[PDB]
Amino acid sequence: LWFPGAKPPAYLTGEFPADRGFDPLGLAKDPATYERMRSSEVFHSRLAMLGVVGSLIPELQGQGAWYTLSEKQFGPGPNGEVIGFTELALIGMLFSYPLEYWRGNGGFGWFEEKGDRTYPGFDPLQLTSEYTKTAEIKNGRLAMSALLGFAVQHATTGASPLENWAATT
Amino acid sequence: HHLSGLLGLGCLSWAGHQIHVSLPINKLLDSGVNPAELPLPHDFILDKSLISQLYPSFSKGLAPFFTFH
Amino acid sequence: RATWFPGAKAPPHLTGEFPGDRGFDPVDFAANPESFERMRASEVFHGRMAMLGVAGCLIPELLGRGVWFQAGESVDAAQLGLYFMFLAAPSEYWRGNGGFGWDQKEKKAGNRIYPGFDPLKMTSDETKTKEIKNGRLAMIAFLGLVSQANTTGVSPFQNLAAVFG
Ligand SMILES: CC1=C(C#C/C(C)=C/C=C/C(C)=C/C=C/C=C(C)/C=C/C=C(C)/C=C/[C@@]23O[C@]2(C)C[C@@H](O)CC3(C)C)C(C)(C)C[C@H](O)C1
Ligand SMILES: CC1=C(C#C/C(C)=C/C=C/C(C)=C/C=C/C=C(C)/C=C\C=C(C)/C=C/[C@@]23O[C@]2(C)C[C@@H](O)CC3(C)C)C(C)(C)C[C@H](O)C1
Repeated sequence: LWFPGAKPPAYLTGEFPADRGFDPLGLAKDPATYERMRSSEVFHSRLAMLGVVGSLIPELQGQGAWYTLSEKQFGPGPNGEVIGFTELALIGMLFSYPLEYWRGNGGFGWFEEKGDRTYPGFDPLQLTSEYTKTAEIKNGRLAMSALLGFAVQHATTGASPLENWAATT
Repeated sequence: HHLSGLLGLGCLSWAGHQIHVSLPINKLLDSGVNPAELPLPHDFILDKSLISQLYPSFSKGLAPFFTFH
Repeated sequence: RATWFPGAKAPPHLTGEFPGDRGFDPVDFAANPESFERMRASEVFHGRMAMLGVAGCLIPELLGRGVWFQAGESVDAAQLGLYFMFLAAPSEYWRGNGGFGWDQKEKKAGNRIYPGFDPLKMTSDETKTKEIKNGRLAMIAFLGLVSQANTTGVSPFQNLAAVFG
């Protein structure tokens, strides 16, 4: 459980993965809202795990920081197009319309789709298990914490998170 | 379907590619234009001035087609 | 019944039941009645958007703002586009889902074609037909706008002037 001297709140019964008995404000009260919650958790989780690495790795290679993505000119294109963060966001929203709709829909049709929407079918090595179902959520909770860490560390100090880690090592 | 679709539309589509991509690029290349400094094929579609220099009829656009001229 | 071509018979799946039905579905896109629902949704939406598109293109030019294809040279389109996508993305997700809810029974709840805004209460089948017939005419005119733009390179109203002189 999250806390040794804590008890599991009813609905949380250790059935679904990464259930470390934790819901103080009672937000997963109805078992159907816990469905949304679960899908949102694994979505936020996957995005964070992609965010941390996608914020550090360009920083390390020498491009910039988690911040300073604005005022960057993304460019040399095939016709010598140079565009700004706004145009890049617009691109990102245009190419995210159908992917997100299809993940929110369960499939492609105007009617009922049987399509999971939390753990879809993509495992060509058959590594899906309770261990891995747990490990994805756990790493992603960490990574969410880490991204909140990035934000507030840059908020208080004004330094890049590799420099703040070099001010502790 | 096989006559009108596969062969018919297939010929229309390929005439479309020829008119819009193969004819400019070959016309420029046959006048010794060094392929590195050739325009890319969409450039003939986006900028009608490029294709107008080569074939001026494009400046009249699709109006002749619809008035049977 | 009256049809889109003089002596043409209607397809059997088009029985006049729904508004706009003038017996035109040669490639049988709507033999399955679930696909006919989706297509009806799509036709009304494409329909509405083209009304706003055509009115967005003509009416400013009348009230001295400029030509519709020169619009992005007086605004910062990249910005606006991003805001437009930010207003759409919830709003179109709700329209698709049927309402706010991760459950699939949400799609059965509510109407995704005629959601029920009407405050002056004039929804009939003669008015549902009017939406669709204005819509189809706006779709056809939008294709005319783009085409004329490409061919003539000038204003749409200046293309109407050339008709009479
Ligand atoms: C569980 C529970 C509770 C709780 C809780 C908790 C702790 C919730 C926490 C929520 C949290 C922390 C959710 C964050 C997600 C982050 C996301 C989506 C990442 C996206 C971001 C991405 C994809 C990153 C993108 C970039 O890196 C890229 C690619 C390049 C960089 O240049 C720029 C940036 C950085 C933009 C209560 C409330 C305490 C009580 C209740 O009862 C039970
Ligand atoms: C029905 C049927 C068939 C069919 C068919 C046919 C004829 C289909 C035709 C469809 C057609 C012709 C559909 C047009 C839509 C146009 C839209 C959405 C317009 C604008 C949309 C917008 C929002 C405009 C935006 C702007 O303008 C604004 C507001 C201001 C400007 O400054 C900038 C821009 C331009 C961005 C078959 C296939 C033959 C057989 C089958 O069996 C049955």
